[PDB]
Amino acid sequence: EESFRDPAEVLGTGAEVDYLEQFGTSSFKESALRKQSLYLKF
Amino acid sequence: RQWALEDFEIGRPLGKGKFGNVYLAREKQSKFILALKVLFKAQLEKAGVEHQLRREVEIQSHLRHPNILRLYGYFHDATRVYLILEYAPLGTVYRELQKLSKFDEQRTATYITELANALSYCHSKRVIHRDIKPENLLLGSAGELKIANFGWSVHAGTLDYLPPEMIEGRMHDEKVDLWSLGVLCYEFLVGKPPFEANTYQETYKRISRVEFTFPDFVTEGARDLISRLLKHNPSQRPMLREVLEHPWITANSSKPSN
Ligand SMILES: Nc1ncnc2c1ncn2[C@@H]1O[C@H](COP(=O)(O)OP(=O)(O)O)[C@@H](O)[C@H]1O
Repeated sequence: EESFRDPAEVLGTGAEVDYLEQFGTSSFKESALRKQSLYLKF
Repeated sequence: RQWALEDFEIGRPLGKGKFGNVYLAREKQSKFILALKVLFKAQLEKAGVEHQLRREVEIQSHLRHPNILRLYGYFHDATRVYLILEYAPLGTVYRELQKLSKFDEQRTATYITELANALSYCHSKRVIHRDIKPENLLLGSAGELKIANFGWSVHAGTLDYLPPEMIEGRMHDEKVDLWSLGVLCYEFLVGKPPFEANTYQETYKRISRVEFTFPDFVTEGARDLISRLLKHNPSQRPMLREVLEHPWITANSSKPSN
C-alpha cells in the first residue's frame, strides 16, 4: 500500500520547488491524453 | 561490493530537520522495507560534527539487539550522507504517553524490562546510553521498544533526566543509565518526570538533593524499584540484572500471547 520511487524523483524535491512549478501542466497533459495524433499522410 | 543509492527506492518522509530527512525506503533487490536517513554534508560541516558523526555511526553499526534500532550500513555521495536503518512502524513512546497520559503497571514493567535488557547489552560492550527519554524510544511492529537515538538525528528541561553526578559536573559512568531508567519508570507511571520544576535553578536543586514525591496511586513494588534506581550515589544503584530480577518487574511484565 506504500509507494516507492527512484531516489532521483524524491531527493531535493523540497529544494527544487520553483523548478517543479510549470503553469498549465495538468491541463496540457490531460488534453494530450485525450487528443489523437493522426498518421502522417504525404 | 559497496552500498549505493542505486540499491534503494524511497517512500514517504518520516521526519525532517535542519541536518536532513528520514524516509521510508526499500532495498530494490530484496524489497526489504527499512528507513533511509539522509544528512546534508553542508550542515554537518557547518556544525563541525563530522568527527562526531563517524564515531556515532561506528558505535551503532556494531550494536545488534532486538530492542535497539539496527544500523545496517551507510554510504555517501557528493553532498549527502546516507544511513540505512531498521524501520520502526508504531511511532514513539512519547506519543503513546501523550495518548494515554499514564501507563499501567504491566506496560511499564514490560517496557522497563526491554530497556534494561538493551542497556545490559550496551554495558557488556562498554557502551553508555543515558538518553532514553520517551521521544527517543520507537515501537516495533509487535509494540516492542526500540532505542532510536543511536547514530545521528536530523534535528530547565532535558536536565529532567540528568543524574546528580552529571549536573554537579563530576566523573560519571554507566550507572547514569540506571538513574535514567528510574526517571523513565516514574514518568511512565505518573505521566511526568519526578524532578520537574519551573526554573533551571530549582530543577537542579531537586535532582542534586534527590527530592521528589510519589502520587498515592503508585504501588509499593513500584516505589521500591524507583527509589533504588534514583540513589544519589551511583554505586548504590542496582545492576541491570538486579532490575530484571526485581519482584515488581517479574510479577507485572509479560511476553506476547493471544
Ligand atoms: N528508523 C526509524 N523508523 C521510524 N521512524 C524514525 C526512524 N528514525 C527516525 N524516525 C522518526 O523520524 C523523526 C526524526 O528522527 P531523528 O532524526 O532520530 O530525530 P528525533 O530526535 O526527532 O528522533 C522522528 O519523528 C523519529 O521518531
